Amino acid sequence: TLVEQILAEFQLQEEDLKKVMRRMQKEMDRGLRLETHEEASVKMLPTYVRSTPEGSEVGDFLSLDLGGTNFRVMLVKVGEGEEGQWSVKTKHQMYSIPEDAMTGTAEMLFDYISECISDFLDKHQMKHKKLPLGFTFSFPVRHEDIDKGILLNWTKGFKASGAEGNNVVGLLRDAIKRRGDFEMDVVAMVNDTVATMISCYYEDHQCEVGMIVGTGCNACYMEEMQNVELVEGDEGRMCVNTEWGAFGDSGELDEFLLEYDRLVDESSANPGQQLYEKLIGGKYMGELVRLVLLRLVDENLLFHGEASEQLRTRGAFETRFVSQVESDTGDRKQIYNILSTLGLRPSTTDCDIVRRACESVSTRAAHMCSAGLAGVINRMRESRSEDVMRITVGVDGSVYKLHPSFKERFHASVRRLTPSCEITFIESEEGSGRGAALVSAVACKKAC
Ligand SMILES: Cc1csc(NC(=O)c2nc(Sc3nncn3C)ccc2Sc2ccc(F)cc2)n1
Ligand SMILES: OC[C@H]1O[C@H](O)[C@H](O)[C@@H](O)[C@@H]1O
Ligand code: NA
Repeated sequence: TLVEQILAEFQLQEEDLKKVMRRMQKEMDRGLRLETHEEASVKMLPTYVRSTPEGSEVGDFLSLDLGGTNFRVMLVKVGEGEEGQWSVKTKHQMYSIPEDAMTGTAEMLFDYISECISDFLDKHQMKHKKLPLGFTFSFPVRHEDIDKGILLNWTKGFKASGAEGNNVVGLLRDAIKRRGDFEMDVVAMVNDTVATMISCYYEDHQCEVGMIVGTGCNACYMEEMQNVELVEGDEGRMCVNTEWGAFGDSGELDEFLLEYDRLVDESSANPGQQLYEKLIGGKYMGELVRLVLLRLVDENLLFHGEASEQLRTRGAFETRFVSQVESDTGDRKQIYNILSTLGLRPSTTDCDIVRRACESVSTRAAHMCSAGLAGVINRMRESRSEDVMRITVGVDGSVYKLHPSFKERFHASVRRLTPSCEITFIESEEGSGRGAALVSAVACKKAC
């Protein structure tokens, strides 16, 4: 109970979720209107991907995915299916980004990318060949069009200098021609939320929302063009990138924030930014548990009040440990091994307490996230006039997919928040690469 009292600070009651949900909805309305879009914590970024596309090129596309710790390059075949296009990933390669490539400059970093792009084409006897390129770029962009937008700021710990405020598709077309080697048509830059959503479209036309819960956390959804005030027009729909990670940056979550959150935030690459994402994202989840653990050792409640050197270092409680702790079957061997690897020697009760600390943090992430998506879905409910709104959500990300109970918890809570909606969840297969291509495919019918 001294332990359980510390942990019970993580609880959220239903009315707390409803409050977060309504505030999210308010913020979303603000980012859409011209008079408030600029100060809005929830950016609601038009993406220029639009409804009833009809008219796709077929064949082969190059997909890049940048936003993970590791950059990826892959080849995707789009072709012709019934009432839409099929797609399949055929070749792939993943590339690490070195400490020096990151902390450098954007043009530096975008060379490293073009390098990897050459590297990849060499290995597949394709360097001669010229294909449309799908770019999945998982960071907030203000788009002018489907193939043009400026990065607003880096998130999830990225930090290349001289990239913020510049045209990303610009930065890439540049560096692909400090190469001469190869030439791609850069037909479409998308967010990873948008890509996952599109990657599920062929199998389910009701998929109108894309969610990521991985390193970072965010969603996009199909919005009515009359509500998209930042894009001229009233006919049809356009996907909006909510960028809901930055919910709380105007102080909307201040009553919920705990000490561990103010610490994670204060020592992050982006102090004061991405507050909501910091409650949920796998970049921050293990760190939260760490701090909760260090709190517990300080009150002398855990490890006899003695912490290891690993435990006292940032980043050392990896999010994947949280998830592995919660897969422990009851014998404590997974917990013991993780803690032992961290230079600790837990007792039976130290183990049980580490488990509970993990559950506390990841259950609050599930619930917080559930209110976000209930916000998006109930907002869209207003513009639908069926008895039950049947909607499909495409989802990706290792927190959602692999944490043993995250998705169950998430599902039940979202359902509780969204009466008269019947929500179907699809886990995306090669969301990023196959969705970037599918959209490239469609934007080709115009820019080719
Ligand atoms: C201006 C512009 C450039 S690309 C673009 N739109 C797309 O590429 C696109 N958009 C949607 S919007 C939507 N409507 N209801 C729900 N969803 C999500 C849906 C699909 C696609 S591609 C596709 C098409 C068919 C298929 F089987 C698989 C992928 N507009
Ligand atoms: O990768 C998931 C998300 O992480 C961060 O929130 C980014 O700002 C966003 O653009 C992306 O969708
Ligand atoms: Na509009």
